[PDB]
Amino acid sequence: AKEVVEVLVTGGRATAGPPLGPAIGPLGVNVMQVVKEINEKTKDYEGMQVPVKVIVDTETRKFEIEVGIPPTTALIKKELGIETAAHEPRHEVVGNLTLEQVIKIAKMKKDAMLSYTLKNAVKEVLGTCGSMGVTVEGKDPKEVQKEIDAGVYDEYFK
Amino acid sequence: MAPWKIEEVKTLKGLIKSKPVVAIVDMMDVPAPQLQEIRDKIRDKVKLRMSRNTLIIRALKEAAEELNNPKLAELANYVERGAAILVTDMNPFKLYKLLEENKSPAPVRGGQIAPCDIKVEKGSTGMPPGPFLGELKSVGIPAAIEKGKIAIKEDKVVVKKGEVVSPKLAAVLDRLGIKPIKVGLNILAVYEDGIIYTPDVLKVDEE
Amino acid sequence: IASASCTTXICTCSCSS
RNA sequence: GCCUAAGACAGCGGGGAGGUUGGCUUAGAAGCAGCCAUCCUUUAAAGAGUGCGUAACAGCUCACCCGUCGAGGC
Ligand SMILES: [Mg+2]
Ligand SMILES: [Mg+2]
Ligand SMILES: [Mg+2]
Ligand SMILES: [Mg+2]
Ligand SMILES: [Mg+2]
Ligand SMILES: [Mg+2]
Ligand SMILES: [Mg+2]
Ligand SMILES: [Mg+2]
Ligand SMILES: [Mg+2]
Ligand SMILES: [Mg+2]
Ligand SMILES: [Mg+2]
Ligand code: NA
Ligand code: NA
Ligand code: NA
Ligand code: NA
Repeated sequence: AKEVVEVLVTGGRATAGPPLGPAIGPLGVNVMQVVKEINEKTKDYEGMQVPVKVIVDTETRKFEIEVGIPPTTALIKKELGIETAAHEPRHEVVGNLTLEQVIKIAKMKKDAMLSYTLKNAVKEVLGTCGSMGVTVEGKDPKEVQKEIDAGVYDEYFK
Repeated sequence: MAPWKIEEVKTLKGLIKSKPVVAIVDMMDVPAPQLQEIRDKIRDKVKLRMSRNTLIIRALKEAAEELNNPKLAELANYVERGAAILVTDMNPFKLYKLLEENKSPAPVRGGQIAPCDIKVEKGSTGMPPGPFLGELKSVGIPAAIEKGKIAIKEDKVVVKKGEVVSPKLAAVLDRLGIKPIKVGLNILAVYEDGIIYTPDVLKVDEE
Repeated sequence: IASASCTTXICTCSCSS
């Protein structure tokens, strides 16, 4: 048979257990084999969570690896160069991004999002910041969101 | 006449009047992610709006009088089930194929039945011993342990078109990961140029 | 610190049984 | 008096989605141990979740929408 398994691993730091472990060893494949080559395709990606799909055949021995796109909270912390975000969101800053920065993230995740417009991908991303103690353009993001709608920025687009 | 309802009928009427072909589609049983996928893929080819069936019917009947068009009043006759308005420039037959293309297979569950034949294909099913064998008991799926792993005896027919799939004959098929029926936007009927096309007519192929 | 089929970070979990 | 045939209460069936396993914390902590936040998107609608549940996931449920029913509800 062929079974596909996705787990999110720390990029470069992938180990033989668990998260990857309970997810493959039932596929009758050797464990490190699908570990070396992960830390290969996620070298650049050091320290961050990233989705990894392992397409295994259980029959005749073989696997393959598809490195996916990191979650949004991840992409945010390495435009900030941080590892752990706020303990009390909206009670502390951590935590600042410029609107062009968020845009760059939005195009990366827009294709997995529901939003069919850039401006909506961005409003999404801003929402995630509201959960983390990050601010954009030096203000609460709930506000930047209002402004994109109010037609304040608008030049950063089209 | 809750104010939201008047504007609702207004919005529907706008759609109806706005394009040459008006279709009622059944939206029921389509899970949200598939529906989001589909709204996304046909977004620039069509407009699609779900509403209560009673309001879609006013909107059709009112639109009909404004346009002096008796046969899209007749379209209201087909508003049934999970009904939604879809309006476009595509001729109906192209619309039908566009929507058939975009359906998807899903588990059959308890009390509906067979669009086609189901069926179980054999070899290993992956599971360890357990209650699952004492689950292919009832169903007449012949089963035993082969190589320490659950396996069915046969490529059988448990069903055939026209008679009932048991409640738990279905949740067996679900755990087997079997997807016999297609789900998606299903056309109840389509109006264009003084004609109402029905699913019978829209189906016909080349012989 | 131990079990079979039971955690997320260290090393135990689940399986046959 | 207000809501209600442009569809009441109750039941039943379907949908109950995406960023996203929100941040933190934790061995784990994914709506549902705890702390903080509680936005945005597709929408007919759908809480950063009401209760079960699971080691965590899963699953069941509930809000919410649509259907069915058809005369009452506050
Ligand atoms: Mg998109
Ligand atoms: Mg009626
Ligand atoms: Mg009701
Ligand atoms: Mg229900
Ligand atoms: Mg349900
Ligand atoms: Mg976590
Ligand atoms: Mg939590
Ligand atoms: Mg869940
Ligand atoms: Mg829990
Ligand atoms: Mg909303
Ligand atoms: Mg009264
Ligand atoms: Na239906
Ligand atoms: Na999800
Ligand atoms: Na602990
Ligand atoms: Na949790």
